[PDB]
Amino acid sequence: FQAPRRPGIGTVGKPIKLLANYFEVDIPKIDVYHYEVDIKPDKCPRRVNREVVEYMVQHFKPQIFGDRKPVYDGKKNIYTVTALPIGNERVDFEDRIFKVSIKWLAIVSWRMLHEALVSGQIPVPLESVQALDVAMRHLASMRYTPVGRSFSPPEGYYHPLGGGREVWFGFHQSVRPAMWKMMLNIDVSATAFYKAQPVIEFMCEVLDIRNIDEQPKPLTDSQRVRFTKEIKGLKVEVTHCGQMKRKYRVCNVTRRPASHQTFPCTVAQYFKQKYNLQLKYPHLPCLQVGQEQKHTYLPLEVCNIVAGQRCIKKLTDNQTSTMIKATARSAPDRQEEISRLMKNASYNLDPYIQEFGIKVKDDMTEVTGRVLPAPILQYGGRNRAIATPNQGVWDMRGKQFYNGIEIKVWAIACFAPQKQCREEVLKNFTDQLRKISKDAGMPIQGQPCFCKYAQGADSVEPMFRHLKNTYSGLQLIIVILPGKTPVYAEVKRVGDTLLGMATQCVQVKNVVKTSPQTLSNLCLKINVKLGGINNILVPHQRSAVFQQPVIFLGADVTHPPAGDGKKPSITAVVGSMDAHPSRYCATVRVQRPRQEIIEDLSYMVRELLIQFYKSTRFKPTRIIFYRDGVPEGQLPQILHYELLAIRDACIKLEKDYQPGITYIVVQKRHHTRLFCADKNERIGKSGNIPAGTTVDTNITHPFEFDFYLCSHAGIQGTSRPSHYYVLWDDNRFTADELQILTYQLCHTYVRCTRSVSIPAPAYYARLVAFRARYHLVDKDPQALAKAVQVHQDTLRTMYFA
RNA sequence: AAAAAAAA
Repeated sequence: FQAPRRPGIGTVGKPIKLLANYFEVDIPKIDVYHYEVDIKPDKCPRRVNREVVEYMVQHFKPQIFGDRKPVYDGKKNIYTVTALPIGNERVDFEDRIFKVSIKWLAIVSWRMLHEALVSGQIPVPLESVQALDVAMRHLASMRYTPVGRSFSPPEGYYHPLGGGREVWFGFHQSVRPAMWKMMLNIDVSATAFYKAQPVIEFMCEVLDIRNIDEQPKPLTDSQRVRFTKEIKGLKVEVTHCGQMKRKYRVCNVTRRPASHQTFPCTVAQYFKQKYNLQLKYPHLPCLQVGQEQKHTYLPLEVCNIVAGQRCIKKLTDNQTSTMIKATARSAPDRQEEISRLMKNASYNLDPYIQEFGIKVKDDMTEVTGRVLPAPILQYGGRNRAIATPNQGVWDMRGKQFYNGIEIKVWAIACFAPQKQCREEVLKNFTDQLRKISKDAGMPIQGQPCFCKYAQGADSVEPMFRHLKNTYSGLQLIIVILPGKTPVYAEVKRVGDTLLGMATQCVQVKNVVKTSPQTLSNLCLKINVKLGGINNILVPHQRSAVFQQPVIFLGADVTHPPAGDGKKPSITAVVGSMDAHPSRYCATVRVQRPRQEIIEDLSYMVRELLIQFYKSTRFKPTRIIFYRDGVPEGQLPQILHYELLAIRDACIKLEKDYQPGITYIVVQKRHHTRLFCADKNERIGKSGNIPAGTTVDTNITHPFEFDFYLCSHAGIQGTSRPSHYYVLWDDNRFTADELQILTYQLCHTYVRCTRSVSIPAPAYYARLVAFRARYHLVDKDPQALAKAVQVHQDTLRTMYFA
């Protein structure tokens, strides 16, 4: 129903000196008057609203405004430093004619805000916070071009991104609060837009078919679907009508040529009879806009693209790679650019801020974090062979697994053409796999019992059925995939839903180019696919909460992309099954699209508790939850619903059963970066902060429990720390204890020998959600649950890893 | 789809 308060400040670690991109802001403790402005029609854009409001202010001055400069957010609200003498009642004033109206609702004040920030007891007034945020943005909004919360200047785009896409630089601004002061958040950001060239070469570029004169066919008849799905949803800028601005979204496009295009006389004939103009390319198709009764047509040769449109659809791998390469940069360059932008902004010579009386600083804020110690890991075999991570990475050479799994029966399915793998590469592959496995842990034995070529994506089920029927005690199958065929999806579906056998996939390139690191990683995957154990945390160095049985949970919600068909959203929950947290299970299921609530939480938690009891013979006393992917400003309703669902699930299983519950939400999509103050303590070529640095003061909320943590070693660009925010606490933990527990849980990932960003439950929930998304891809609410349900023989293993 | 990080 509420949130806890901070039980002190942690005092374990080694001090560090950092810098954060927060600039202080001062307030004058006055009273500001709140007004409401509404203009019809309601479909007018924000730029036009601002223009008409400014015109009314400037040229209807003596009637209303006397020597006063208001601030307008953009949609409905305006503010003024002094009371407007128009009156307290709803007084309305007055294409080329617009109508406005005035109100007086909710006069706000700032002394209460200052008192709340100086003494952490009462919550911060969102009305005052929004007033300051609106007053701190007016000149930038008026001058620059606003794209969401970005302020990209109109000078300099460059960096073509491939097919009809570009990258625009800018910055992002916010007035997030802090302790004793308000602070301004500045950060460099980049986005993607559409280049504004004529549509003929736009299509030529997107199809890479510039040499089309050699093949003047009316249509390709193979990529027309993708061309239509690309062009659809964009606004045109035809200028043949005299800057008429036919801003009609192109819903439908025909494919017949202008020669065969008939409507009550073709486009060429109508254009001739109207303007006496000849069309150079008649064999091209035509664009259709408006209603069918209107039948307004547009030939492709006299059309353009409007500048200033965002992209929502998916991208391509090479486009993503080149975007990352273009916008990578590094920490010193980022710091220099941030400082240059802040010094160039010159917020102290602005008429509006001068009128209100706000003052802003010039230098970055100083913070003092600390570095937590790293744990140690226990291996098995002939000798213990403990491992000590160094700079977030350790190695496995010379050590054996904790619990090996001998392999006796296995098969191999080839696929791919015989040219790239015929007889020689496979022998070396098998021999090196056997040697590496014998060196490390599981001793693969014998010769493969099956090795055949099965080209064709429709010949998977009969082959797997024959293998299962013929070879008793099958234990593993190896698959080789040529490219990006749907064979991967078909194999996953067949081996998880229908039959229930373990499978492993690998590329041809890594088979014709062997490598010890690749082979070791593949063995790491295979060992836990079969049901073994890789390593466990050393029991001596561990938290004090493990003295009694506990269970760790996690959750995630995945939403459909763009605005395509109403495919269902997917939610998932995972939980541990061992005293040392090394094994997990998943209970994915679907729900109504576009909703940020898990509805079946009670059933999921009841099932997980039943499985935990069946596997451990005990009953959990504490529960730890790690929710991921919560939009800001929608937390209290989510907390209420889930906290009630968890308690109901606990109640229904057994009467008078009530364990403790801890609720934690993680956030990785924000705009806070921490840089290193000294030049003698930069780790790596990119000069990032070391791994395991936490900050808890001077940039965090006054009377709530939260912190920052960076638990991975950056390798490219600049790092991005994660923000944790507890909501409900019932086990009365402590700050250092909880931070150490999270840091230790970051080390349990099983697919690599490196520490990672967010905990293993969060990764596992995301992975099972993505696997379910692959499961749903086939080529009806009743059949969706059956499609997502996985086989009983594989419900118990870690098939997602 | 050997694996982590970096941009939306």
